[PDB]
Amino acid sequence: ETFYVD
Amino acid sequence: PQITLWKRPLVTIRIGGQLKEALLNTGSDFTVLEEMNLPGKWKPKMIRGIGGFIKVRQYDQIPVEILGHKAIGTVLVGPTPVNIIGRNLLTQIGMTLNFGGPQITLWKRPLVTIRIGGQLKEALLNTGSDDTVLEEMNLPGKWKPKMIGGIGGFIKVRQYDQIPVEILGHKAIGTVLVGPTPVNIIGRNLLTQIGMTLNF
Repeated sequence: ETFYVD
Repeated sequence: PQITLWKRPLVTIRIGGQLKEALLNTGSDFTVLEEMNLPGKWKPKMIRGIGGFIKVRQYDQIPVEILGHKAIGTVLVGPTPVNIIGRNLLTQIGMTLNFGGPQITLWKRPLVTIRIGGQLKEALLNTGSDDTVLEEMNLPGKWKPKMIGGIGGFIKVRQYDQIPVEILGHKAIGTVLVGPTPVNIIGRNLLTQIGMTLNF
């Protein structure tokens, strides 16, 4: 789970 | 030292005798670096991925210096859009979340009850996220389409503005994106409002 929102 | 969240929390890291820019990302379990050659045994692994799993190479017990602390831990290399320091290495440098502006350690996912529709949910505290991204729900008011990106590609969301969200007792109001997400994400837009910092 690598969450990240650019 | 205290690192605030009005800007992206980028830091210079030293890895395999190379400087790189990476994002301190509490929303990530692991550390994911853009394509590079690392010295080590590595095993094929599949992670995450908007739209499915992305393939990465998994390097174990790699030295990584971050903000002048030396971690030795797992680094995944693959098609991430940004270098990402996840909790596996943030813990090693003794990073915590705090309301520098209650301490939330990073041994586990910083999950926090939020209340937003006048409704109550579990949401990740995510320093690697610019914006707050919420699981599919109805919200009142006007909303415009947006595409946002992460590992694996982009998802389409609805952008609502001036939306009140309560987070661990604090009142935040601003932009919330709604779209097909396994986990609710509280991003920096809101994290900053409520006075959160990365501290180590």
